[PDB]
Amino acid sequence: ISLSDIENLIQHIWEEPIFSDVTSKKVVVSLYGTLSKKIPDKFIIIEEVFPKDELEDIWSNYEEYLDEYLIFPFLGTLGEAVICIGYGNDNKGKIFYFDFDFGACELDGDNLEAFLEKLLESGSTENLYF
Amino acid sequence: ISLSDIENLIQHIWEEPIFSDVTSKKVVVSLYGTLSKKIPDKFIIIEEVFPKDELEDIWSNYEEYLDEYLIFPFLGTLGEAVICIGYGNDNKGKIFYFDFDFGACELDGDNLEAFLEKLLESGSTENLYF
Amino acid sequence: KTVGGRKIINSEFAGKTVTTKGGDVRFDSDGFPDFTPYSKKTVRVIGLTGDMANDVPLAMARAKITKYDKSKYVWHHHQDGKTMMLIPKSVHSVRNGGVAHTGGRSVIQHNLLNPNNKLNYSSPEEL
Amino acid sequence: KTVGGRKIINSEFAGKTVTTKGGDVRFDSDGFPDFTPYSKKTVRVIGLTGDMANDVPLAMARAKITKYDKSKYVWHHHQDGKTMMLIPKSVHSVRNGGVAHTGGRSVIQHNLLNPNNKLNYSSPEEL
Repeated sequence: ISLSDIENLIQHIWEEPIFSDVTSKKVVVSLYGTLSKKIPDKFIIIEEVFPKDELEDIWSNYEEYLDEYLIFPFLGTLGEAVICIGYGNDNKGKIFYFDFDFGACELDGDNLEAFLEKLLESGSTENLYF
Repeated sequence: ISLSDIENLIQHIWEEPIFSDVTSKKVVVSLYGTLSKKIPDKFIIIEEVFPKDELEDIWSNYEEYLDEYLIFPFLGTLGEAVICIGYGNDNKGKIFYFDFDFGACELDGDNLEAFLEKLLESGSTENLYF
Repeated sequence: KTVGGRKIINSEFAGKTVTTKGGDVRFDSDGFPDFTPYSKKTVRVIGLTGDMANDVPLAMARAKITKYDKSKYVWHHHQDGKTMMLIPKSVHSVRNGGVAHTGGRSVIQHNLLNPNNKLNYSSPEEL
Repeated sequence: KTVGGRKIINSEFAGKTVTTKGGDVRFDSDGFPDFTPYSKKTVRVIGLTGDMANDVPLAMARAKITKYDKSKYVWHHHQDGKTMMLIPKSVHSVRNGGVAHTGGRSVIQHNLLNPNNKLNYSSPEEL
């Protein structure tokens, strides 16, 4: 794997304000049809942006589980699920959900910008519909 | 509406053994992607085959709710949901789920035979997977 | 008068009384029918999901019965999302001359999508 | 050793002990880690769904705490589908040097699909 290439894919996540903002936001699972059929969660609470200076150690722990999906984890969540980014030719830059209970799921072809734009504040009272 | 045409669509449901069998069977909701995103139920328990001699009275009660979907109810379930059959040009013979909490949902283009073939016995211990 | 963005069925009768084959049914100010005059079992259940086949066994256990007459009764989810009620089909079910309506299955699912602005409806007394 | 038709993660260590950054973790005969030596709160909850954001508040209420150190701990769903456990990330989380594993979120969902043949695992004592 090219960690430099991984950094180029996710570098915007370390910039402010989004670096500090994103860990108070959440993914609206019902926006993603396949994900909504795969997991029970209605929202995925984002908890940690994995820091650049730890990616090598984090990948040394995750590589055996994720290298066949060609997705790289960069956000931690309230549980063990991780938000990942594709680095293969088919999935490059596409955002994925992964956990060890239900597996991997592409977020409908959204890239990083599209994924971030659709997040809600965790405390949002926005009315959501069926 | 042509009740004679409706009878022609559903007449096999009144034949034995399926007439008596079907009210111990259940729909596997996870076989139907859109339905699985629309309702929480994992299985739909079939409770009653609507009899031919009551369809006119039943439609007199349901027409105001279902005529715009062009679906006709013919199975009752454990709750208020009904299994319906399409009678419009677009949906003729296709099976639908309908309830007053979540609405109507086509069962992926299955006709009556395909729908019946995929039902499980309610007491089935068949191992089902994610 | 919506749940999950869907119009509450027959909500135009909120605060009014409608006739059914099994008797008059009053609709409350939110557009939900009041089936308390007809319920044979009104039971609080923790962990309702709106999945009928999952929820009915929980209600039956709290009701202390193992069988009921399915030709006569149907289980209703109260809009509180916490109570199940055993209601005659003659008032509850369109197929039997009852009144179409929206119930607690919708509210439970609405609240899962709206965790910071839940619809919190009061509960009937148990029976 | 499957749940929902998926291989239990690291089930090849069933009955064995594995090392993690936070200490040794024993895997039981079914392939599930035993986090009881590490749990700071082990609480029974009715109505778990496997939805983390829905289930954590229920566990916190039963644990009688309103906050926990999210940099240090993570809530674990026990395979009983009835218990939540507050576990150090150093044993629970791959990102922190813990051990990858399958937990009760999978079992809860498996049981919804297999209501006549549920996986019924025994519960740890509350803490």
